[PDB]
Order: sequence, then structure tokens, then C-alpha cells
Amino acid sequence: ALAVPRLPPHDPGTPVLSVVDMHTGGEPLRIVLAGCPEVSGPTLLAKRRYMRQHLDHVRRRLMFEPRGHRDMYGAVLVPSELPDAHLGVLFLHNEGYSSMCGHAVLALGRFALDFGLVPAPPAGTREARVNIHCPCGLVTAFVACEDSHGPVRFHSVPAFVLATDLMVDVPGHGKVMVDIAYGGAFYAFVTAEKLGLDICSAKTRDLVDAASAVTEAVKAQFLYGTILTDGKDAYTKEPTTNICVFADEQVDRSPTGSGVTARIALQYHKGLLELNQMRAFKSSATGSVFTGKAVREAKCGDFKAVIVEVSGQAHYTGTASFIIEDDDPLRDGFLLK
Amino acid sequence: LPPHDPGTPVLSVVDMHTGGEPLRIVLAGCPEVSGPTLLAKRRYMRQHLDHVRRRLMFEPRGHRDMYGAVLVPSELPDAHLGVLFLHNEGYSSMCGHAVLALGRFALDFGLVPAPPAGTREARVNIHCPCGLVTAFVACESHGPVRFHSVPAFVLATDLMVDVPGHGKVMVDIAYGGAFYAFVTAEKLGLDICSAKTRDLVDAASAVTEAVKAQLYGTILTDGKDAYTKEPTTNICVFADEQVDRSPTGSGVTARIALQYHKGLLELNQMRAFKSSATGSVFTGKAVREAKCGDFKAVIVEVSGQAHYTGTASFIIEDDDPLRDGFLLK
Repeated sequence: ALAVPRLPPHDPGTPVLSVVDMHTGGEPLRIVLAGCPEVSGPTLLAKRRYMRQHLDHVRRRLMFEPRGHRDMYGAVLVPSELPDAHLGVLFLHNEGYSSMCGHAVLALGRFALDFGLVPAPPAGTREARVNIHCPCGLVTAFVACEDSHGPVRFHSVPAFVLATDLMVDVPGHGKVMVDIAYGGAFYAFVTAEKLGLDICSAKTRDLVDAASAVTEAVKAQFLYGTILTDGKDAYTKEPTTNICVFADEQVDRSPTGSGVTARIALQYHKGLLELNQMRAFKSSATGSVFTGKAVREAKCGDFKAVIVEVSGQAHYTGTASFIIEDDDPLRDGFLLK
Repeated sequence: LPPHDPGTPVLSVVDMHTGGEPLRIVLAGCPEVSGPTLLAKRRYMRQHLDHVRRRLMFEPRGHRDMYGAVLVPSELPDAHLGVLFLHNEGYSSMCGHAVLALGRFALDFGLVPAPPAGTREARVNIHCPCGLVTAFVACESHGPVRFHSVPAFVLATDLMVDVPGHGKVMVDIAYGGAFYAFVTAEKLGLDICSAKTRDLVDAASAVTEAVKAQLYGTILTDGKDAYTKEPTTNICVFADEQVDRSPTGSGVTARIALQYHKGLLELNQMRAFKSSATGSVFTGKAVREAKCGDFKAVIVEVSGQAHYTGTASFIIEDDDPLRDGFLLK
């Protein structure tokens, strides 16, 4: 006898925040559809500043608990100054306001098409072009559709190797050799076996402690975080399993889009892989798979870089309406000390 | 709505929280939970509709610290509603502080007829797997909820224990609907007011494993068990090192028993308990003495505030490898 959809008791005068919940290989994304105050700014950068300095309570509500959690990520859609852009994105996380879109492009691309920010391509063509204005800059996502559903693919920034076979003394383990590469962020790459862990069986806590130790070691003796690998950097049809541990011991549920990019750069540099050769990357956390493909050579200062095609699937998970009660001490959310 | 698979019904939820711990009440889209009794229904859900639990409570649409409730008819004629609890570890029996949310819910959503205009609190009869709990909900429909504990008692006091990490420490074991070890945070060399959650968790975990060597989990305390108007801060670390967002309703119950036993508190004397995690406050009050075999128990009035956080529709894509959710382990 609750046929009629109703909201629960809330404070009228704080509008309802409405989201579409998506995920890209296990990492969630709340896209805000409605109930965010006007984000005033002549530019996306201006708008990012305004949100951080005026509407941060909105970020804290959607991303913090009790309505979110430690590994929740968010997106507020805004007009772009660029006439090329189908949409502008302000990214939200639990630590602040990110610049690197990364794999969220896969979800936002799919979203833009499915929600009509991008007109449907001619029935003859199947991949639609979505121009997303990140704080990063304009990223073009190519979304497969019918007349919709399928993989999304985007082209990386110039990705390169900063250092190879670098020996460091990681607390808890001996001197260890790491590669540091840029895939949109700086990651240390180590084999899990070289730290005395089986990536396929070991508890997440063990892989996190190990990877954290490497990240702290590299910080002093030379960086967004560390990726541990199964050590299958040798070309094969078999997927290669990696785990990304970044920031405050935070595990990525997806093969990091950045991580895929930097590993392809590393594989290219060691002569294990050629242009338009495609590997598959599997998440140790979730089992989801992204593909990388170096498409053309490039440069980044004096450094020989590569351009990488990352592709993967985003999925819809549902839709939420967030409300706040006048009384609630935890109206604007909380995070654990 | 987003593009979804038609033919898998939409799961619809009302998200609430009691002192920071969340509760998803399922409004619609759960298959018929077949069973002659609540017990039968809990069994059926665990053995046939577990995919529904995993969807609502797992990482894509939930998280490690998410809890859920499916409402069902009760066999008991007294009962306004029957509750099946869902969590990330399985199917709970402990009614718990979820009665605070469910009581408020039952009134606000008309499972309970509207109270008499004269009277400012309503009676909600909740059938938990444990049994029939009565919640008293303040109204004019918003306000705090209060319920009466089961028989709560002290199992052991000032017990020195073999802790791998700190050598030897004195702990109290009490029952508040579950068995909790109580130690002072300071006694493990931690300031409860400043220390990182990781530090307090690993300490409390160590005590829990140690006590097994001699139990739902361990509560670290402010040490302010001495009566005062000032609230007392506690942190509850139970099961697999999972922290409680609230002053545990069970925890409040057990320490009221412990405070009564040590002669720091009398009947109808009320303490306030503050969560180290979030800062939320539950009130405990021993109301009458009672018995549990030869053990002298107490009945405790636990009271707190539940708040609405919003509403979701969960969907499935037939393509999605993580349709049914996932956990890191």
C-alpha cells in the first residue's frame, strides 16, 4: 500500500541532491543530476575554486558517511567555456577536488550519450565522440552504441618512464628494484613476488602494507602511489593482474586507467610491446579488465613518451535522492579519524 | 532512471542512520520471502535470495560497513512488523539499535496508526529474530526512540589477560545482548580523543583474540565510568576488526550493567555515551534489577536519535560482471 513514491521526512529549503550511481570496473561514480546550487565561475577552474570555497558541504554530504564512504567518488556536471566541450566535470573525492579524470571518463562518456548531452550517431556508425572538459583539460571519449551499451575508449596524456631498475631500501623488505612511470600520475611498479607476496592469494591488508612501504621509501630516496604486478609484463593474450595502492593506503577497485597507461609506457620502453599492440589488465581487487594500446610515440620535455588508448566498460548501479534533517548532527557527513 | 535490465525488479530503499551506522530499509523489489514464521523467512532469504543481500550490502552499491532491513509479516499478533537484518558477514539476530531507526520508520511510513494527539510517544512492536522488542517513538513524527534491553549482566570483572602486544591487562566481560570485553584506551597506551582508528582497532582486536585464549568484540573506554553529567566516550571493535559508527546499543547496555555492578550507578540514573568515531550520543539507564540463571542482571533503557539520509533505486545491467556485488577480503 506504498504505491505512490514519497520522500522521507527532510528539511524543505535544502533541495534534494539527486545522483545517478555508476561504476567503472568496481570504482563507483556518483554523477549529480540536480539539487547542487549554481556553481558560479567564468571558467571550469573558477567553478572548481567556488565549489571548494562555498559549496564544500555538498561534496562532504555526497562523498562522506553516512551517504557515502572512504572509496566513493563524485562528479558535478557544469557548462564548459570551450565551445568544443559537450560537458564540464568537477570531480569530488574524500580528500578534496581532483584534476585527473582518469577512468571516470568511461562512465561520464557513456552517461553523456545515454542522457542526451551528445546526439545519437547515425545508425550506420557505432562509436560516438564525447568531449569531456576535465580540470585536466578536454578529453575525447569514444562510446560504442547501437542507434547505448558497450566499451568506452580514450587517449592518454603523454606517458613516459622516469626511472627503471631503481634500487631502494623499503622498510620491512630488503633493497628492492622499482620502475617509476607517469600515466597521468607517478606510480612505482614492483612485482608482488619480489616483496614476498602471491598477488593471486595474499590478503588486501598485506599487499597494501607492502605497497605503502615502497611508496614511503621512494618518497624519501628520490608520487601518487605504488602498483604491485603479477610480473606478466612479457606480451601474451593472458591478462596481467595489478593492484594500485595510492594516497592514504587506498586500494583501487579497477585496473587504474593511469596505471594501465604508465604500464604500457613501461612495456613499450623495455621493448616488450609495439604500437597498436593491445594488452589486458586485470584488477586483483575486483577481477575487472581494462585494455591498453600504445597508439603513437610522443615527447614530454627531453623524455620519450607514448600515447595510450585505454578502454573499459562503465555500468549503471542505480539512483539516489539525498536529504538532510534540520536536527541531524551528521547532516554534512563525517570521516573516521 | 538509468538504462537497466527490465525483468530484474528495481530494489527501492530508504537510507537511515542511528548515530552514524547506516540502515537500508527495503521498500520494494524483494521477491516474496516465503516462510510460515520469521525464523523460516530468515532461513529462506539466506538460502535463496542472498543475491538481494549481496546487491544492497556489497561494494558497488554499498560498502564494508553497510547494514540492511527487509520488512516481512510477523506470526506474532502483537507485532506491527517483522524484520530480517542483512550485513556484509551474513544474517544478524540481534535487534540492536536498528529498532531506533525501524521504530521511527514504522511510525513515519504508517505501519503504526497515528498516535493520540494528547500523547507525545508512540509504541512500535518490532519482531526481530531475537523476539518482540517494543520501541517508544517521540511524536506530536520526528524525535528520539527508546527501547528496553534484554537481561544484561557482568560475566567477569578485573580479569588479567594474556595480550600478545601489551603483555598483561585487566578486562571486564559483560553481556548487553552480546559479549564484549571492556578495557581503558589509556591502559593500552592510546589517547581515545586523538589516536588514529587503525591504532585503536589493532589494540582492541588483540584483546578480543587474547580473551578467546582464556565474544562479539572489544569496547575501549574513556575510563570515566564514575557518574557525571559529562558524556563517556567508547569505541566498539567487533567481528573482523569492523568499527561501530554509533555508541553500540549492546555496548551501552553492557557497560550500564558494569557501572551498576561496581556501585557507580543506581536505578533510573542516566549516563550519556559518546562515539569516538562520529561524536553521536546514546543514553543508558538501568530501570529495574532482574535475573539470568544464578547471574544478577539489569534491564537497561537505551535511547538515541535515528535520521533519514535519503532514498535509492538499485538496478542491474545484464552485462555487469559485478551485478551481484563484490567484497575485497
